[PDB]
Amino acid sequence: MTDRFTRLLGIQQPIIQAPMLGVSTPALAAAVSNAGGLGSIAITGSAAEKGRALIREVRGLTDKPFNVNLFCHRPGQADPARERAWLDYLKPLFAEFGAEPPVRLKNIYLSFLEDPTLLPMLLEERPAAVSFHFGAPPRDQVRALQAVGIRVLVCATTPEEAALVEAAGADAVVAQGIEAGGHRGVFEPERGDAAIGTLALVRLLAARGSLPVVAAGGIMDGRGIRAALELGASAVQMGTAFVLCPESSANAAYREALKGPRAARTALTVTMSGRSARGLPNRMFFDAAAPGVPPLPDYPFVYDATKALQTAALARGNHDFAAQWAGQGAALARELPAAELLRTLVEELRG
Amino acid sequence: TDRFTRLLGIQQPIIQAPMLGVSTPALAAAVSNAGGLGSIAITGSAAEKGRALIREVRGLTDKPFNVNLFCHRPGQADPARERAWLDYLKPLFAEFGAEPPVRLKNIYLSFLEDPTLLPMLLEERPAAVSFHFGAPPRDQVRALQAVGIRVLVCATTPEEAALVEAAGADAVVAQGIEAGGHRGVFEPERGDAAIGTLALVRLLAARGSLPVVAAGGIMDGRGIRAALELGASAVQMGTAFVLCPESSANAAYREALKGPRAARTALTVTMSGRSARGLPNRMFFDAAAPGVPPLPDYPFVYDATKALQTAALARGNHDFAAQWAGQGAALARELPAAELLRTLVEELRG
Ligand SMILES: Cc1cc2nc3c(=O)[nH]c(=O)nc-3n(C[C@H](O)[C@H](O)[C@H](O)COP(=O)(O)O)c2cc1C
Ligand SMILES: Cc1cc2nc3c(=O)[nH]c(=O)nc-3n(C[C@H](O)[C@H](O)[C@H](O)COP(=O)(O)O)c2cc1C
Repeated sequence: MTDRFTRLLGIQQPIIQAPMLGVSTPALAAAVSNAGGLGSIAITGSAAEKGRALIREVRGLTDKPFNVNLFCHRPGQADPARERAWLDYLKPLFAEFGAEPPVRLKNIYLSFLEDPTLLPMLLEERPAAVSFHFGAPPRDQVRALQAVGIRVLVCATTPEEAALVEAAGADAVVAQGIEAGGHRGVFEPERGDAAIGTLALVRLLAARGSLPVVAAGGIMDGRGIRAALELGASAVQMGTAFVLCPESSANAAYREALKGPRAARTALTVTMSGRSARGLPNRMFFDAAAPGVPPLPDYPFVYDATKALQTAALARGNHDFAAQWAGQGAALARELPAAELLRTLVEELRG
Repeated sequence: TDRFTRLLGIQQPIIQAPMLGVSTPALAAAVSNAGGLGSIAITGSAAEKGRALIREVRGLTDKPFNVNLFCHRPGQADPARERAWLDYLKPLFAEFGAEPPVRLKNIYLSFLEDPTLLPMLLEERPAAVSFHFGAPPRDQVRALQAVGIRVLVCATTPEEAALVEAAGADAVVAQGIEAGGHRGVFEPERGDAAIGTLALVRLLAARGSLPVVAAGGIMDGRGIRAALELGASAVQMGTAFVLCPESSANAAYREALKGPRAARTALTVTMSGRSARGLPNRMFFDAAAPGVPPLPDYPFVYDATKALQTAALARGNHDFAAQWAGQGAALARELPAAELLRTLVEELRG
């Protein structure tokens, strides 16, 4: 086994439990870090002070390194006319549940690039690792984090995005293949999505690049981890494998969805949030290019609209609109305390 | 594992993929003589011409080889749809001073619609017969197995791997999204799950009955080792053999795959009517874009494209060529096929 990543992070095992906004928790992160991996939390969507309190919660439960994740998308551009047309299109769905769409949509997830309170807070709290999704911060901000001993990780979905992660000065690249659950890390989705599978992406980044590569997407057991290291990865990041952990904040309907037959087929959708994301298809996965569908508002305003519909639906016992993200290996998902899943993966990695 | 090797009577768990228009009897023999499983594709040829190709392979090797056929839902003619398609293409043909064919032909008969292929295979008896786009009716997998032939079927999903199993094929070729050339989806009007090799191979090895041949993105022995770790019994590699001098890739295609265009592949349905992965060019356009008419069936669309390729090529223009390649294309190497095979085996052990 290579120590290129474990050395870097000061951990025992080359396994990262994916940050998963709405699913990871301080209990989940601490569990994995205490078992010898790198546990993770996502803090986007919170005030800096509330992210601070979440970082301190994890520190309260583990003395080991953990990872704090922030979204670094292009800041969403409000478009009130486009947003009104979208809301009008969604009216019949709200009406099914005796609800009306919201009157206005909000930028619910501020990017690291538009919230200047986040960097100073992280320079104070100094978690072991800070990770970025959807883009890379400027090199001088990455270096400010490293000057205080924080390791910086950034997700890339292509070699061209991996070149940008290198130019930002990150410590490692998270190579997110098509198999991955949740939002695709594509930097500029208006330019398309190469939709490179994990087996090819990890090989290309390890064969033709020199930052340490963390493989992310479809990995559910030790055979998958061993395959990723054979491709040249220095570590793995696994999200869907940790969703059934009892430490996770997945709800009962999501656990049921993932343990059941729907796990056999995932799909990508832009209509849930405004950005391409993979999960178990439902009534929120519709064809945005069908006749009569108006133009999609920007991320994350579309997600604000969806969350109000999810609220209205859940207020009538209906879970057909929920965000139940999941990777293409979802049918191999197991339910176990995170620290024992972690140890099971290690035994399988070495078995 | 030697699940697969013993079964096929070969030394090495490496299949050089059948690639219509790229694989040749010389390529297949080189790989078979070096210890893997060489392959040829015979769809699109009369049964007698297929027989002549099998005999060409046997002229160069007496080791096991694989003979591939397309098992797609047979194409359905729709004259008005075809006429509007050819109309839309008209200005392209015009740029090279030609115009479209008047009608379009079912240039590639599925195994399902050409009753002469099965009799022809029962006599010639290659070691393996493989099918793409679908699983043949079960009695026939039986009929080939009856006479000593191993039957392989490509699938792109666990659901399609079921349909292969019930068919009692001997092995399933698990084709990930990384794969070059035409996607093996059975029923594309029904959608495309577009599953990556890493997930598909693990799913089929953990949940299915058959030896799994991993296909898509594998370019070196590390990729081979990875596939075996995921539970595959062997690999099938197409893009890695395209640069072999034994292939029938033309010079333009070789230069395209060696150059910077290998950094990015894409899927198109506008080249043939079915989703296929290669180096994008002027045949890779958005079929849903304003002004583009409904697409005709596979393989009729390919018939129109071949016509336009013939016309561009007469003017020395290669921008409409079919230059298929997988997502590992940037790792392509140019070696004699047997030397590639030896290098892969070395890497698989190192
Ligand atoms: C439920 C879920 C939520 C996700 N949310 C985020 C997140 O908040 N931030 C992030 O960096 N990645 C997120 N991801 C993606 C993961 O970081 C990682 O790319 C992905 O889980 C890997 O694929 P796998 O799920 O097949 O393991 C999400 C993934 C899932 C499954
Ligand atoms: C140039 C080329 C032509 C292809 N044509 C066919 C074909 O005729 N028959 C078939 O079963 N598969 C065909 N394929 C698909 C391969 O069998 C296989 O799934 C693919 O090569 C695997 O990915 P790789 O190219 O990344 O190795 C072809 C692929 C390539 C690259």
